[PDB]
Amino acid sequence: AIKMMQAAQLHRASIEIAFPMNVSLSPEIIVQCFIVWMSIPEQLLSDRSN
Amino acid sequence: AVELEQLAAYGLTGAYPRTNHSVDTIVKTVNNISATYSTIAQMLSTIDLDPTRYGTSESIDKFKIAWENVESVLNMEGNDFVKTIMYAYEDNFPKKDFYMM
Amino acid sequence: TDYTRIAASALGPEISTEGMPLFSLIESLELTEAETSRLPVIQDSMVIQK
Amino acid sequence: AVEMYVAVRISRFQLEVLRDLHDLVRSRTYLDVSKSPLATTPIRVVEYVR
Amino acid sequence: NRFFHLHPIVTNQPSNTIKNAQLWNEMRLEQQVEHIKAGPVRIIGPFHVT
Amino acid sequence: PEENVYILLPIQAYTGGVIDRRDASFSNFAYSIASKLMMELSAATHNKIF
Repeated sequence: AIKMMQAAQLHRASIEIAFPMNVSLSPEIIVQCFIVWMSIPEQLLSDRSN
Repeated sequence: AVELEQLAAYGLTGAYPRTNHSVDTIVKTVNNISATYSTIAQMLSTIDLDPTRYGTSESIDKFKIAWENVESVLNMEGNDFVKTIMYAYEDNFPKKDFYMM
Repeated sequence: TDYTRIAASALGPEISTEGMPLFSLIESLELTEAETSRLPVIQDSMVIQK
Repeated sequence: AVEMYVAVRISRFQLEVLRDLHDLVRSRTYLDVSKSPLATTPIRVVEYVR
Repeated sequence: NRFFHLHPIVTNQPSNTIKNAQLWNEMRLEQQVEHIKAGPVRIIGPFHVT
Repeated sequence: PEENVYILLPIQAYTGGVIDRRDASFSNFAYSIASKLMMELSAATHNKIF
């Protein structure tokens, strides 16, 4: 909550997402990505994370 | 920086920041810390610490001692938000630019 | 990286005492009065260059 | 007298003589950690923010 | 002399003023006597006096 | 001393100052004395009116 509140103010402190290590396309990753896609505003994320 | 699972958990269960204070209280706190910073600077302006007398670290130590002395001389004991902020993150800056700041 | 400095405080710049202490030579060499007067000059001329 | 009829001797010798005390100083190099400190905790990837 | 029988008040024009009381302490005895012999010497630097 | 002269002597009052040779500054000494003097004056007149 604190990080998201900060990222909505500074115009340059957009959130950077750290993905799980050495596991690709695990079943939980897909659903978590979907939740992020349709629940987290796009302007609060970095271009790389998007 | 956040983890993917933490962000997904935050998004799934609708979560929002919550405050138990009023606007006047926040304004008063900000004004108090600003006034403390201004008074500290005004008091610190009188004494002298030139940069060509000690090393890059002895000068920092002398400045810390002077700040503590001034704080204990004029104002009653408090928290000194700016002082603690400076103290905590002093290892994230090189010594020269920290002294300049 | 570690050497035995003295100080740099309202006196001359940072001087160094790394070899033998300069005060041991007064007895190791049996110096006379006309020469021991130069030892403080030697001690004060040991600046550090970057 | 404490030696015998035949004498064992040495042909060459090397010793350093000095004329002034000012010549007795030398120089060595160091790192000056004030501006280039020694490193710790080598570079790592980010997977566990907390 | 109109007020005190003995007083430490003196009038000498200083020569060879020493800028710091630490210089006097670290100086060698012979250099100190040489400084004294040439005339009155003034030591600058605050002192606690009663 | 005489029939028509009267002498006032200065007896130390509100003293206190710190000597710091490695940092000569006829100013820090004065500031150190003045700060303690200000403490004394403020404490002597805390919610008092004489």
